[PDB]
Amino acid sequence: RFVSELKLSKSKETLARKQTNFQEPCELTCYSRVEGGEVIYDDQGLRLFKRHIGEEIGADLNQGYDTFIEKKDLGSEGFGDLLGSIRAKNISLDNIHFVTFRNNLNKILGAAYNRHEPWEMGVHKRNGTIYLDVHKLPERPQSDLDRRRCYWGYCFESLATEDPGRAYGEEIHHVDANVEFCSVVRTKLGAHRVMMGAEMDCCDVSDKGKRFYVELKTTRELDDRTVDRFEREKLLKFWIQSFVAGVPYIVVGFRDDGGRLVRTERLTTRDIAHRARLKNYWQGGVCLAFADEVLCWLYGTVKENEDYILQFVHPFMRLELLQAQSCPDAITNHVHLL
Repeated sequence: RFVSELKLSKSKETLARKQTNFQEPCELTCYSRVEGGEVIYDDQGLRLFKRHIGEEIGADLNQGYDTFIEKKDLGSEGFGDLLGSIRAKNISLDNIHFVTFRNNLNKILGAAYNRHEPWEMGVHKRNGTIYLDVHKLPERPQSDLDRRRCYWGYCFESLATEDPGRAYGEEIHHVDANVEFCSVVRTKLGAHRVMMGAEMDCCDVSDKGKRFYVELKTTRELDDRTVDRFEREKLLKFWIQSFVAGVPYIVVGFRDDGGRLVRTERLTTRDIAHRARLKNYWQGGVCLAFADEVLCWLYGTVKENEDYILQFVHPFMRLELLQAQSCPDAITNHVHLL
């Protein structure tokens, strides 16, 4: 059942000196999951950023919690939508090395520094393309308080975006976490071409007419006991996620323990990595060099028509590739339709 491992052997100093090519990400298509659950291969669902979000300081992020519609775990069925959109737009996978939700790339890049948060994904090579399938590890069921905390983030996204149907002084209500927009993005890390689905929070448009995505995050306001993890861990995760999909801006809402919005930051993805490198908190290049080793190892080791699990678990000294017992139907069906 153990197939191969990759040891976190190289020092960061090794990797920090290493230059890794990364193709500027390019959107090829997109899709929207609308209320009720229908997926449409267009941008209906893409929200516009509210530039004056900074004027909403004091907002109660609890507003509308009692009419919130919580998100459904769809699994590899959700991956079927991404794959469907790729087929529909005539994006050729013939020489694409990896196809995945962005979530799995976040995990691979993050493993250069992450030594506490385990993960697993499915690995399924078909017709020369490795499909990475998100796996959720077993977790205790969420309490209402946990749900309320997650809702504060959804509430912030609604506050930070334009809604033409929202009347003057109208509160946020009937937020539905099942409505989402996904960008299907092309890139290449080192020698390996990648197609990914990236869930995008909203967009804005430049003075010169260019559309770009903005990521919207919510987190607890900082204190002496939490600031280190924010600088070293949270901001690294935010940078990874935006960088790999070519997202240039991240707007962060800071909330208190009651759910009131107390502060906002409008960050530039490039600037986050710049500050971190100067402070020697972390280096983006280390993540890219590490990820390049991972993808090389996978493409070198993963067999055509096989099913594996790739995991990163305690003690976080190696990635482990294990033999798996099945393949998601979303993937099988996609391959048949090709």
